[PDB]
Amino acid sequence: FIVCLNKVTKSFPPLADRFMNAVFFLLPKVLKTLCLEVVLCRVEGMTELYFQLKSKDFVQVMRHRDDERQKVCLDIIYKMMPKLKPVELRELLNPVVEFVSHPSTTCREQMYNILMWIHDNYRDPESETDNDSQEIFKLAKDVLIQGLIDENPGLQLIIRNFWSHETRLPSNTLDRLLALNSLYSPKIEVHFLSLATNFLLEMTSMSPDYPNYRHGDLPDIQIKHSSLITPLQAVAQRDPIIAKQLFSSLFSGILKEMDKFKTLSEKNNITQKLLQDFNRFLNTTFSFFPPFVSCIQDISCQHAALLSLDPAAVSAGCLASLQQPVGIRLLEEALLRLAKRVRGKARLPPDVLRWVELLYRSIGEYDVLRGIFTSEIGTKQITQSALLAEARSDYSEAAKQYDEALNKQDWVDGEPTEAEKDFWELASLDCYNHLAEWKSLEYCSTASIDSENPPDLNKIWSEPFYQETYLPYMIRSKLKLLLQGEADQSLLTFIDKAMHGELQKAILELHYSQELSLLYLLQDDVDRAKYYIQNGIQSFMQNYSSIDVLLHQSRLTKLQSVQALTEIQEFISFISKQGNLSSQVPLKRLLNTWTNRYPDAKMDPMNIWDDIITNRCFFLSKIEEKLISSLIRSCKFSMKMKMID
Repeated sequence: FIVCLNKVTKSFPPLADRFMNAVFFLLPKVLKTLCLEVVLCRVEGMTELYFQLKSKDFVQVMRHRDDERQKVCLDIIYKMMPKLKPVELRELLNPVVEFVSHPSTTCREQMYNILMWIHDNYRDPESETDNDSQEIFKLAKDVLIQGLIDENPGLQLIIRNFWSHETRLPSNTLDRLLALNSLYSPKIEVHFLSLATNFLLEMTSMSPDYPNYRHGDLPDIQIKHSSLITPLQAVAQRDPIIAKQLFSSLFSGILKEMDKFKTLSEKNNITQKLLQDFNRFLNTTFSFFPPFVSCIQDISCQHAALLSLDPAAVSAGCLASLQQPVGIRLLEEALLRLAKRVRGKARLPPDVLRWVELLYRSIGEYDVLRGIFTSEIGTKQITQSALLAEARSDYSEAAKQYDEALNKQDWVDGEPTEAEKDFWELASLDCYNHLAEWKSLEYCSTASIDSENPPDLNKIWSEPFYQETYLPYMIRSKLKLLLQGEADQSLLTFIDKAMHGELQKAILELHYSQELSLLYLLQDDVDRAKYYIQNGIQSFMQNYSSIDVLLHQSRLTKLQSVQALTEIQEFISFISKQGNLSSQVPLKRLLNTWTNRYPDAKMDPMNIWDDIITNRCFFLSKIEEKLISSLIRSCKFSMKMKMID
């Protein structure tokens, strides 16, 4: 009877109250098809009073339908817009933001335009009547910007774009310049550079966009050819990535007029605000910085007060892949050219910028000490060890006693060393054993928490300030107690925290996966060893995003990565069918592998070449127990003798 009670609605004199019990008890009930009929019926029996019943069973079923036909219910809410309540808006605005990932895009044209109504209507003079209802206004603009681009219809773009235009962006230019930066920051999504271009080129600086063989381009090589080179720009720009050109090529065409006309006082206050918007990039897209083109373009402002601690071009600049000399450029001259006003910090990020590509440590070193420290005895004892290169001897004895003796001397330099050397020595405290592991190292790093062994402050240490840096150091010390017998430490603490931390901590820190592939050789399981290893190669793929002063960057990043990862894929690939096959029938086949492993040469560098010499010896022992013996002994005697001489 109701599916007929809809046809009389195709005309428009039904009473949505004469059958409101009906518009409800059928919603439970094919199930859904029946209900949707009754939804569209309610819309012309709508513009009424009371939402007590409807609101209870609406937001329940809106999300329930991945079905798109019974999703035009979204357009239907639009008549529920005028009849509105502040907090009742909050609970219901929750489905509309969700409607961004479903396939039909029919309701998006309403998902967003209802927010348009709820944006232009809620523009109050910031009366701030409700602290909760103001969460709407911001929560609304988040959909407005997450949806500006990325949808096949370019019209969703123009219609929104033209709406960040009509009464929003000011008809002024420089003012349309202040405002745009307020809009960019919230973006935690790539692109939008194209939006800078389209925004500022169409406008030009006037309501309009342009105000003015051998017979064609010779009479007018001026007025005609300017309006046309103009658009052929911005279009060729959303297609690729390198349009960074214009923005600096706009920031002067920004900076310049702000100089000969308007007072200095305000422009200073305005640009100090810019800092704040840029600091705000380093928190929202903080470590969401693969494009690099977002990062460099901004630090390339090249203005007087561009200095920021820039600790987020430290860590998230590591994702940026960009040796930036910006933090050094101001300290040279612009910032303070006129030990107190010397940058209480901005001198140290130049370290961790010539430190993240460990080459660098030598142009780091000379600038490290005698540069800024003033310990004299600590310098000439640590410096004169980098020259000896025998620091594994000369430095550690000329270093540990500064902390163990509690500054027995006057140590009038041990007091400024406190706010410093406590961190230089922290650099040295692992530097001392370049390698060799030892239980001395595993207690070196771990000694930064409680005196008794503290596993909580370890997992904690990833959370707060610092400490996270020496994270991988403690885990190389696995190697030495990976030689020993007691497989208790680390694994008992860390393979469990990876399960608890998988949702946020483990997989975000499981970038460093070579290690990963190594503990799996304790418990006889290859599959995940391979998985996490293959993610390993294909990440290192990306760190190969650097060819300028390559030879430092590369020699490091290549010469070891592709050297461990092979001597494992080899070991894995070989051991299964090959290992099983070889062990079972031919001893000689096993030898065959050895004369591929003797003429494997080493780069001048130490470390990993030295480092993989553990790999081959666990590859040995892990198969000496899964499986003649004299031959194996000879190989051990041999392989053992090479990596000693």
